[PDB]
Amino acid sequence: MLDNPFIGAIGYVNPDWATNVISQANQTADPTLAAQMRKVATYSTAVWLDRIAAITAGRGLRGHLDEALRQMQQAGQPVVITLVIYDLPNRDCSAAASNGELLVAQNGLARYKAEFIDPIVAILSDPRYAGLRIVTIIEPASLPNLVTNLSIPACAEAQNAYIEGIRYAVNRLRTIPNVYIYLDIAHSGWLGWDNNFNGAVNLYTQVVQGMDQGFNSIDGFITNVANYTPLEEPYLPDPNLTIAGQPVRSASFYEWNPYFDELDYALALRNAFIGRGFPSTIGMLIDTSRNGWGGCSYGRCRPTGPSSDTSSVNAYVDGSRVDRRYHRGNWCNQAGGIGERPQAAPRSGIDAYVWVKPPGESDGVSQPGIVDPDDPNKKFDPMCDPNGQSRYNSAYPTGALPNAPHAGRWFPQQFEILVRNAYPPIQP
Ligand SMILES: OC[C@H]1O[C@@H](O[C@H]2[C@H](O)[C@@H](O)[C@H](O[C@H]3[C@H](O)[C@@H](O)[C@H](O[C@H]4[C@H](O)[C@@H](O)[C@H](O[C@H]5[C@H](O)[C@@H](O)[C@H](O[C@H]6[C@H](O)[C@@H](O)[C@H](O[C@H]7[C@H](O)[C@@H](O)[C@H](O)O[C@@H]7CO)O[C@@H]6CO)O[C@@H]5CO)O[C@@H]4CO)O[C@@H]3CO)O[C@@H]2CO)[C@H](O)[C@@H](O)[C@@H]1O
Ligand SMILES: [Mg+2]
Ligand SMILES: [Mg+2]
Repeated sequence: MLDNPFIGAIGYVNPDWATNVISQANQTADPTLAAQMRKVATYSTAVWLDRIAAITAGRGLRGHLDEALRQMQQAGQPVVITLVIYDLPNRDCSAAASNGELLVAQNGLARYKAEFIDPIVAILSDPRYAGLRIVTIIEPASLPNLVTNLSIPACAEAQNAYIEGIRYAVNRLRTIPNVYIYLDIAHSGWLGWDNNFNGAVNLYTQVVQGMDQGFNSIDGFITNVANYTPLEEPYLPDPNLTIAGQPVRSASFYEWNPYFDELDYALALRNAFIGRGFPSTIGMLIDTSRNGWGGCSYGRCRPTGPSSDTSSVNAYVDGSRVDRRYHRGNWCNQAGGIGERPQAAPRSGIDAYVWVKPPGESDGVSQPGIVDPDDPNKKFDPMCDPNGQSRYNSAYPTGALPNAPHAGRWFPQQFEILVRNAYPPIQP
């Protein structure tokens, strides 16, 4: 095992994702924007194993690991390909747009180990792929739900399936010696608050303390998967800066959460886990696929500096935050923009920026009454209603875009926004 699988290697370029990118660029009138989409098609996105069919459907997990070898020989350097292990029973328990095919009360935990994990680790140990670095991101939006959403019965039912299921997946993956294991730990707009933060460091510690190799079973964590939270709020650098006689962490957008951006958040988690037993070799990944926040949307443009308005912390922070979402929990089909491009070791503690959620794939269907044949449990969630209000705080619009298909399907109108709003902007 290396300490950074992303150093000294190039990123796998999933051709099935780029097919959707290029075939839309072929359909895009504007010549400048179409050139940008062709450039976006060259970057490294992750490969989501989101159902048991995904192991075999199309080129399959095999064909991706095979295609990765084609790109390793072709380039001379090694290739790091990013797989997302995403099919726990009772999946996405606190929402409805990504409910999985396995569920606990239908012998789901047993099906998870037997039909999904086992065949994956089988393919992953074929010695033909020992020359790749295989990063495996373990079940986004799983353990975080057990910290803030156990009052919800769907998660409460699934705690053991999550722990036993995540432990089983990581134990059987540590045997493959070129797979690097990253546990998802959500984002700062979820676990930033003090008791949410502290509750996650306590839950995650025992989850891995019970793994086969203990604190050595994982290589780090990943944050901001499939979300829009920025790398850095540059014009709100200090959450304790007193404006109008109040610290600006008290603004209604943050509600006393001290972690405004994912860089402050991820590094805080890394120091916390280190001081509780984890080796200093752990590193955090940050999904930067849709957190650039360039362009203009939601009635605002990207700030070029702190706002002249010192009247309130609310007027100050709202005018200084790169994140323009009406409410920080607005997680669905947001009109953001592509963020930092995938790059290795951008700063101490961060292993690499990655694109885990592929730009262009939807977060959820935007109207009720539609069934996806391939994901029969994905449903309409009010957070994606383009005319609705957030179900976490009713006072704010969801901000979700309309005409969105079920989560995972290609969203051509959000992709155009994500490209136009990219920061750093797409250079053709
Ligand atoms: O085959 C087709 C193709 O399939 C492809 O793959 C797809 C795959 O199929 C998809 O399913 C997959 O999807 C992802 C979506 O893209 C994500 O958007 C989505 O994840 C959501 C999840 O649904 C949602 O439940 C979750 O919610 C969080 C939210 O992020 C967070 O902001 C919020 O925070 C709360 C917090 O919890 C509270 O504690 C908090 O409290 C404070 C309070 O406000 C304050 O008043 C008080 O003072 O203090 C309190 C603190 O104590 O409030 C906050 C509210 O702001 O909490 C929510 C949970 O409750 O968010 C996630 C996203 O972050 O779901 C999935 C997984 O992420 O994507 C893949 C790829 O696209 C294949 O690729 C392709 O090949 C196929 O063709
Ligand atoms: Mg490391
Ligand atoms: Mg900061």
